[PDB]
Amino acid sequence: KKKVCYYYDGDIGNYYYGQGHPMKPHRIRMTHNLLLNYGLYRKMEIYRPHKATAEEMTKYHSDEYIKFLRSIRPDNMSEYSKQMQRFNVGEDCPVFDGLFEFCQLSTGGSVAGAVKLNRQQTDMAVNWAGGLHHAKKSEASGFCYVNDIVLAILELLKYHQRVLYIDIDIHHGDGVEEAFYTTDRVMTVSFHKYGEYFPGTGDLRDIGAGKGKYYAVNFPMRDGIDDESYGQIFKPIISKVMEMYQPSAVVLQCGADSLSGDRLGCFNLTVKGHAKCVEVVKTFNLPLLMLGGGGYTIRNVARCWTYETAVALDCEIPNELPYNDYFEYFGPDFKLHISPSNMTNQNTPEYMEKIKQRLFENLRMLP
Amino acid sequence: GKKKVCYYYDGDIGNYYYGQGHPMKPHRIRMTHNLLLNYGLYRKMEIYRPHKATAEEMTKYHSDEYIKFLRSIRPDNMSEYSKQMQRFNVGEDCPVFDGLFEFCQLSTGGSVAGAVKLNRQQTDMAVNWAGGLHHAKKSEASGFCYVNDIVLAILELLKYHQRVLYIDIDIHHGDGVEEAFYTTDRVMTVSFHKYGEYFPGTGDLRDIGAGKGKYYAVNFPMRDGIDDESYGQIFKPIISKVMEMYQPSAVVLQCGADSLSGDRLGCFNLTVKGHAKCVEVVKTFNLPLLMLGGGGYTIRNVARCWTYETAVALDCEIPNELPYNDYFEYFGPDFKLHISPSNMTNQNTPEYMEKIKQRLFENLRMLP
Amino acid sequence: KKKVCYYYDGDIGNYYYGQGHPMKPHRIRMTHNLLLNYGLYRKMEIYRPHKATAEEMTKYHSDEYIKFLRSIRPDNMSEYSKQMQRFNVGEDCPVFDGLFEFCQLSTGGSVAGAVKLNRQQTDMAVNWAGGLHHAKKSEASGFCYVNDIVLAILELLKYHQRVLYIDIDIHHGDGVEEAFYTTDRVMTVSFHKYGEYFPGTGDLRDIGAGKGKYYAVNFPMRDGIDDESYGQIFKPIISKVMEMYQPSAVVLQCGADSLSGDRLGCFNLTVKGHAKCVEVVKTFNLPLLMLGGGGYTIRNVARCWTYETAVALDCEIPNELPYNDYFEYFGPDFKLHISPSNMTNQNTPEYMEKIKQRLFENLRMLP
Ligand SMILES: [Ca+2]
Ligand SMILES: [Ca+2]
Ligand SMILES: [Ca+2]
Ligand SMILES: [Ca+2]
Ligand SMILES: [Ca+2]
Ligand SMILES: [Ca+2]
Ligand SMILES: [Zn+2]
Ligand SMILES: [Zn+2]
Ligand SMILES: [Zn+2]
Repeated sequence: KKKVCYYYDGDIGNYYYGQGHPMKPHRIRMTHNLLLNYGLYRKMEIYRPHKATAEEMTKYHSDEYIKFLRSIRPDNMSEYSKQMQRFNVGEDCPVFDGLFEFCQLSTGGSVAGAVKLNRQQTDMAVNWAGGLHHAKKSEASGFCYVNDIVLAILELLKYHQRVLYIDIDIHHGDGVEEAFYTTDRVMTVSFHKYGEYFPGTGDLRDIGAGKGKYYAVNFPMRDGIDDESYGQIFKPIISKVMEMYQPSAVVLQCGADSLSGDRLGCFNLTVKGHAKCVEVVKTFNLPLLMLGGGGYTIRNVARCWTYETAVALDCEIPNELPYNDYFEYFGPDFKLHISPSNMTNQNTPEYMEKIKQRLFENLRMLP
Repeated sequence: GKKKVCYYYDGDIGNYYYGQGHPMKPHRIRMTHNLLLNYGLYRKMEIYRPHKATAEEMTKYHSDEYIKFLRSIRPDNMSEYSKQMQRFNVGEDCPVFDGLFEFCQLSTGGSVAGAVKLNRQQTDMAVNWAGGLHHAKKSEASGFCYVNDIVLAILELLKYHQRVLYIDIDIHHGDGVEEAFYTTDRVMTVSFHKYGEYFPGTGDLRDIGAGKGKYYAVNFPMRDGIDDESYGQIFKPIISKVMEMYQPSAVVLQCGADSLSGDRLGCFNLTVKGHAKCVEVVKTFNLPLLMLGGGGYTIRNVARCWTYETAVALDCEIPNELPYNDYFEYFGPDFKLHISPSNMTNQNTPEYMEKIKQRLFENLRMLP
Repeated sequence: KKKVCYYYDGDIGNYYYGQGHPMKPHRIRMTHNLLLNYGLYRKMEIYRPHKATAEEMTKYHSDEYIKFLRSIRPDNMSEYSKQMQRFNVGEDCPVFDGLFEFCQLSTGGSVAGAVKLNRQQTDMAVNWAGGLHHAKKSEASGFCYVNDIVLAILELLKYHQRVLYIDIDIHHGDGVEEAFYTTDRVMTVSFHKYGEYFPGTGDLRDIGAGKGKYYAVNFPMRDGIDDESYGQIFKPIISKVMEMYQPSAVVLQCGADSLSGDRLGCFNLTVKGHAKCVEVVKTFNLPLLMLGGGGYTIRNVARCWTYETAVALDCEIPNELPYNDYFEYFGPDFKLHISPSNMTNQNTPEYMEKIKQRLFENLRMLP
């Protein structure tokens, strides 16, 4: 069947955002340990990504911002207060030990993955430490400092005329959208919570500009969407995008903060419902880069990305979790799949149908 | 909802003549007025005649020596003032004409009277199309402008308002206003203008203010041929962010019509609807607003533009079919209010516009 | 630090070859404006070239040809139809307004630079308006009218016994190679596309004649050479030449039509890979005259010669372009450095090594 390359650096789990910060890079090491215990390592090639250089990052980001990220340290923040304000670093995007190397490792895997797809050495590349969709050319945002997605897409664009980016993180992928907002060579499609919610962008009316008009697609949702409502909008929209846009490569950001029970998210998807998106994208048989993203209930991120790796591999894995280094975290059930909550779905059928119809109208405006 | 609008007009303004072949025609203000009367917009607004601003008023900004020269110089005594004419940059672009000082007094009186009415909360909006003379400097004429009514009106506003936002959509850089306020944070100046080998030569986006004023000057340099779509996609986002970060309590909008398609001196491609979208954007913030004229050299389009911007200020839909008026033949061959863009190339790519916007947003982050 | 002087005349960008003609002197004005906005003027001496006189030009070119260039105008062309034919002016080398002054300004910067180098007033001289390597003794060729390189080298040869000429334009530098083909006082080294390509000369087997046998070196290449491949043969070739020939002055023609994406060329070098050539030549610490040459995607010509000027000054400059008078021409990315394309490199590793080995054989035949 299909070949799968997978990127993991065993140091990624050691980076620490600071006491009380919801972002926990350990979740990637948990993910990896669970998947190795299911035996999915016998079925894919595992590579340690090279660290992305600062020069590689300045393909998109400004030199002064990258020089700042490379220079700032917890003990020198006082000498950089004007730069912190300029680049939005210090609060929600804190300065921690090893910040710059954390950026190099996350970016390294995404770019390596793109390179391996360009060379046709693989069908699918996976980098769960990637997916940092909020970072901007000269600004950190939303816990993200360097936009690994944009840099991987710039690499795909050397060999692919049209690239399709799909984003199922609960948040609008605003950094990626902004990077490509005036081009038709990248189509961005984001499903997200919208309305008094971070980052504030991703309105139905934001459809791109210039040559990029109609090549940005946003599906704004309210709280509580569930597996059935979501899957009934995802498949028809992505089907129509594939038909109208005909991309030659696809990048899928699989942020797990859209899962029921997420610490910061308000959606009601299960692991099966989230992974249904992966299965759908796979049926189009295009070179695929699968990336991580948000996810704050870390036992549920590990289950989500494990199951999505198995989907990538076309492997049915048992519901009963194998023994692993983090086994106790998954109690008291020790199952792979999760139950939705009883939260109210605030997306009415009329609302969902009205949005879908507008997006179909916009997709009909493509060449 | 709908605002009180006070409108300033002196029926004498149209008689001032810059001289043979000079492209500034104050007659365009009389055309604008006549067109708006004929659409019936006078029923909806209060029409006031500006006072003649005095030397006391003008020297709140300009030098006593400059304003004394302006009060003294005449076509008949020019030959005695050859030296001073050089010093104050009067005599070529900024000619000596009969009634020069009175034209300055009338232009200025409407802007300053409007600022007073706003300060007193007697109106939500004040309009002076004879104003907007943004190039004049503290001791020098420039770019057809002699007295900076804008700087004087902003000084009047600053008596009651801690922060004033100035927005300039004339095709030229609003350099006299920027220079006056370059070292203060109490006026933020935002100019969109053609930049590169074009008058007055200033307004690089790297000019951002200085001292307490650093970050409170915003310049958006553009190339030839900009059109409604391109302009409208950067103006609303920049103005929204400026409003968010600076939180002004009054606004002054210079609406120079030399940014329209077909302008004799300008090289942009905006329609009357594209230019007026700026007024509509600024209005949505519901702040006391002084709307001023500025350049504009194809006079039939100037009258169209300012008539429509008045109707916008009034929330009043006017028909595209122009009513009969005293200047009706100047609006041929179509006799419509709206204009079409030309086929000129837009040298401002959508990437260039987003890139400049992104660079100015980085500077707006530096506001406290 | 080695001293750099740089020549530019502000009128150069106004000369126009005519509608549809690919050579655009405006590229020189774009280059100048980018390096002014990078701040590099602070670090070099900038001079306006003199207009070279007919006396200077006839140090090489025939009196009759220079007299014709001085005379010919769009409004008297009808009267000169036979001379146009004889001197090959009027087609790919059009008659245009101010032709002769264009020639004078380009030549004046190269000869003036060589005079500064001979007087030991500078270590490096740069003239991006120069590098017109196809012009012949009595005829125009390849958009070139007056061979400023040959005249500069004749200036250098007043003070220097041996001068090395290196040419990294994609075309063989035939006018220079021909001028010196029978002398050992100039060694000419050209790397160029060869095989049914302009100007048709520059075979590996063309090695000089008479006293100049072995003092012409040609490295013929195929489409798609990349930075990796070019740099692996340029350094060893140039090092061996320097060891065996021991020049006391170097002239480097930096034609940018060897860059990826050129409108007329077929190579895949980036600005970094092209500028590595300048870095290598600089390590020998010889008086160096750096000249322009072809280049037809003018945004990338401006990037390349700006970055090469920075290299001459030993100054790294940021990838983020500064605002400048032509900033819109550098979209969509507004970065200094460019990416290679996915074009196939037709130069195999074995081909490169085999040709390298053949040239190393010829080089071993020097004293
Ligand atoms: Ca999303
Ligand atoms: Ca797009
Ligand atoms: Ca302006
Ligand atoms: Ca200011
Ligand atoms: Ca060559
Ligand atoms: Ca020789
Ligand atoms: Zn998220
Ligand atoms: Zn103007
Ligand atoms: Zn060439």
